[PDB]
Amino acid sequence: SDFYLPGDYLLGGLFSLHANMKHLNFLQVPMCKEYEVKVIGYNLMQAMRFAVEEINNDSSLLPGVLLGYEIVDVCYISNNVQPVLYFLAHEDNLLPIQEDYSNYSSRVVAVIGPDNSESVMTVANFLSLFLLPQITYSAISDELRDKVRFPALLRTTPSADHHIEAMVQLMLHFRWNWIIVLVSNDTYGRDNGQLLGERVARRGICIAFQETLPTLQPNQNMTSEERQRLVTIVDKLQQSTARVVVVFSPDLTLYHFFNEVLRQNFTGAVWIASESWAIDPVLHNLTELRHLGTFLGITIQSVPIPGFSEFRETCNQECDNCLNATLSFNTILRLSGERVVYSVYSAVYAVAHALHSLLGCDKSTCTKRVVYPWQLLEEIWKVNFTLLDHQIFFDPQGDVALHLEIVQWQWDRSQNPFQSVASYYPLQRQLKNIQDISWHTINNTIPMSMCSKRCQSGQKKKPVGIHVCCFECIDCLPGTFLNHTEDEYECQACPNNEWSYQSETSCFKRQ
Amino acid sequence: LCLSQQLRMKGDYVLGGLFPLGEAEEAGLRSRTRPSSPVCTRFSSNGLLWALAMKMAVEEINNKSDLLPGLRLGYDLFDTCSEPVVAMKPSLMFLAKAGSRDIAAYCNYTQYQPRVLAVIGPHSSELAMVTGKFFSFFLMPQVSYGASMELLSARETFPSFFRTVPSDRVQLTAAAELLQEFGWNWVAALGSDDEYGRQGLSIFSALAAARGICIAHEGLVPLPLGKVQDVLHQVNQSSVQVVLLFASVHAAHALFNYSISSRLSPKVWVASEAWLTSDLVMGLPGMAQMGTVLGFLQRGAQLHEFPQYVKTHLALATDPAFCSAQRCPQCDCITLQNVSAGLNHHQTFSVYAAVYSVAQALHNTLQCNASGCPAQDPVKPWQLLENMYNLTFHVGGLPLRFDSSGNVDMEYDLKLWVWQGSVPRLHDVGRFNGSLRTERLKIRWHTSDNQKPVSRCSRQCQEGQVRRVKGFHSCCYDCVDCEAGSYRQNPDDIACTFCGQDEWSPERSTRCFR
Ligand SMILES: COC(=O)[C@H](Cc1ccccc1)NC(=O)[C@H](CC(=O)O)NCCCc1ccc(OC)c(O)c1
Repeated sequence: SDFYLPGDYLLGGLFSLHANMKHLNFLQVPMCKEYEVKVIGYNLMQAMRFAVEEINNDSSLLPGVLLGYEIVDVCYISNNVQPVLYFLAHEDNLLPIQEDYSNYSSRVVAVIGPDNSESVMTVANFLSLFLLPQITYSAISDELRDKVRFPALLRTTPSADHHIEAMVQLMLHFRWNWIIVLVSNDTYGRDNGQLLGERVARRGICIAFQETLPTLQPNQNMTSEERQRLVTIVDKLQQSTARVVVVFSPDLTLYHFFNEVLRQNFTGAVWIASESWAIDPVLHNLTELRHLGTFLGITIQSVPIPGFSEFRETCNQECDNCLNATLSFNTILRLSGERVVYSVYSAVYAVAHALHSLLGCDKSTCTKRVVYPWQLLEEIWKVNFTLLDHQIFFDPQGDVALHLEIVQWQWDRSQNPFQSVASYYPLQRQLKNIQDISWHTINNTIPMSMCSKRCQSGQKKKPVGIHVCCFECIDCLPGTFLNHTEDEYECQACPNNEWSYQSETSCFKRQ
Repeated sequence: LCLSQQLRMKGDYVLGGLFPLGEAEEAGLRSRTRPSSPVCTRFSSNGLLWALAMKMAVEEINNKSDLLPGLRLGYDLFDTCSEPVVAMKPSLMFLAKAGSRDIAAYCNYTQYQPRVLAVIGPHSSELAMVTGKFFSFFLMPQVSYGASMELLSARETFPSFFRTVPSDRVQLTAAAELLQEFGWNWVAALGSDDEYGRQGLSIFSALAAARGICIAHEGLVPLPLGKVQDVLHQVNQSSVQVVLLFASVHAAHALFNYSISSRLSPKVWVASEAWLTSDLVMGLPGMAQMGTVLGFLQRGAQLHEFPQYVKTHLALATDPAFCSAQRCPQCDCITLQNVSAGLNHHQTFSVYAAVYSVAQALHNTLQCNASGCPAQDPVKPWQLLENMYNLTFHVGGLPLRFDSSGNVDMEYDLKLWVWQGSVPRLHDVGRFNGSLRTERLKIRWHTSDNQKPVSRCSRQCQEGQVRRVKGFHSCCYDCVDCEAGSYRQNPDDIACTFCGQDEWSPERSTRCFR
């Protein structure tokens, strides 16, 4: 079927086709068709398939070596472990234990790893024993930079630190000094929230309010506690002065949050999406959001893959509903440029070139041999070449220096529904080349959020304690003056021979 | 001596054992060029102490006349050098097919058979998590000692996990009850910037919100540094007398080193179990005036026979005649003093209880009559799983009880540091067994007034006082008055407002009159 292709070397593929948040059952392995299918996961799986097919067709590098692939669905945290054993096992599906594996050839030569950080780490804790190379797309968590703990892991995506840096620089560019943070009830929410807290403290931003969302099943019938929880959240959002909101959440759990706020009618906010939902077609299909405010999100650069659209048109290998689910959203995904598809494509090409150089292959003419995965891991570090106008090579931490975009949502489907407003360069750690942005304001004036208005002339600062961003102002009394040039917080006393004009910056003579 | 050869013993059913027998050198986390693992050449006492406890438990259970009659119970121990890669190989071997070299990648396991019936799990929570995913997919019953993280309690991630120590949440709920009963409504909380302190601070914040007690801010402190000063500045500026330091011992030691180096204000410190033992921290001379230290420890009967058992069995290991009857090449070098240095460690009791619990669970699963068990198709783990979930088992005396949470029930003692000289000494000041039975009269407060230091905030105001809040999630009022004549045009609003010179009004007014 579509999920397997024989060859001289096999790539193990792990993709999250069905990913409902809600072990063996009756001592048999789970099967994920009972959960809702994800469009993006199937798209990325097809992206890997296209990449390997092109490598097979491409006569420029390999000497007719057939690069095969075998894809198993890592349904988020579930359905795990078993795929790793199925990859590691020998040709008889049994795995003999040894004191030293350096003489052992696995059934797959490399693994295109999971996307969920939890699955990535679970698989890596297995493969670290074998040093079987693992390349994971889109798994941003900065845990994976602890290389001594994860030697065999590499990534075709920038880390979470760059994402939070891009958010901070975006806020500073428009002087949004006063923001709200929402997190899901899991590691993705918590770790990113703490990272954002540290980044915020250093740079002159203040988190006005922070709260955990309930993890509703996307077709849940609401419990009383959940309903009151969501309305409490929207109440807190309404009371605070900031209209700038940061949301760290999976896509599924935000559907009913949006449905709820679309009945509270608390419109006019600036929504900053984390990359987990910045480009979600399903959420963006809700035309109501056109009337809920302005939506911005951070995501990887769009790189146009040639011919990808035309190509697109032993447990639990198969899917059926994936095709039907793709048929309709092909309308969006043809206009939408290949974004993460490039991460998958570049992972496949990186492994292809690493294999080609490991075999020391001259043009389409070299020998075929058994390859132990540790040698291929050793060679994967060392690739350096342009794939589609972007050079791909790994930092000492294992990340690839791909550019990031900030995308503004568009509802005029005659154009690309996601519009690029800025570009971020990770080597420079700078946001750059900001474009025109269509705000919700009556004259397209930049929306505003600060704790307090700037003081008038001749006033000293009066902090109200809870945040450094919040300060009232005090007029200087006679006999004192505002020496903002040297000190902002206290009106300096005038020389003994002179006086002051109340709220003024300088003294004068009196009798 | 011959001691490594004793680490395995055949039986009709066999229990796998994981213990931290060795520890890595500074560079022992080597950047391996090739897959094979390191070996931690440095011996450590605690691993051998716990392994001896397990061996004693198994030998007693074999000698027992009514438990498992006619059934011979074996053990199979392995080292875990606190690092996942070292741990994976022995766990893989545990899950290998019976009597064979290999583990099978089947799609269903209705007829599979691992070579061990149960696994005595690793000590630290990191290994607990990593090995728990693997083991619990296979539905292998894993009983762990010392793994305290509440994260492990989730049955939708760890179906087959059990432990013989209280989960962190019991400690933190006892702490919340302590704060509630002493009336400390306004507090500061600190976690060590590792998974332990991070998760504990998350749990405590959730409980504090659930009980109305107010967090000043969620601070986290570095492990071994330059940000601890900022955290201490925040605590100083926040005007708090009660600080919950839930931290690993190294981080607490660093924090207190800096605190005494900074002449920090004396404050009430509430301590986690680990830091309170304070082998490191109790040495600093200025500790006697750093404030008040309160904390909890859980109470269980001491494994009194253990020291004599160790002396007996190491004497036997000294006798070359018994040696006539290898996975720890470090062990055979060890002289008895290395073990004597820690011949009273209390978690030996937890190891003993875990072994006894598994033995009792197997006895129940066989439906065995004490006069003799029936001939049976050999038992398999998922049969033990369904029986263990509601089991009661004795440990000497002290009947313990599992429940669906995976914890054993427990009770705690509230302890206080009394000072004589530069040495603090632990004394009991109350009981907790789900509610706090405080013995208030015994407390000595750090203030010379020796009456309880206050740390509180209000949730009430006089009508005219401005609506204003503080705390990490607005958990406190801080309303304040306004001067006479001037009036707050809306008491639900901030701006006090003014009128002509020939007009007057009271204090805290919301109106003005000519
Ligand atoms: C961790 O929290 C999460 O569950 C979320 C969302 C999620 C839910 C179910 C299964 C996978 C992911 N994870 C992420 O966003 C990870 C970062 C990390 O996981 O470290 N970046 C993936 C970006 C492209 C993407 C690929 C596959 C998608 O569907 C299968 C999808 O929706 C989005």
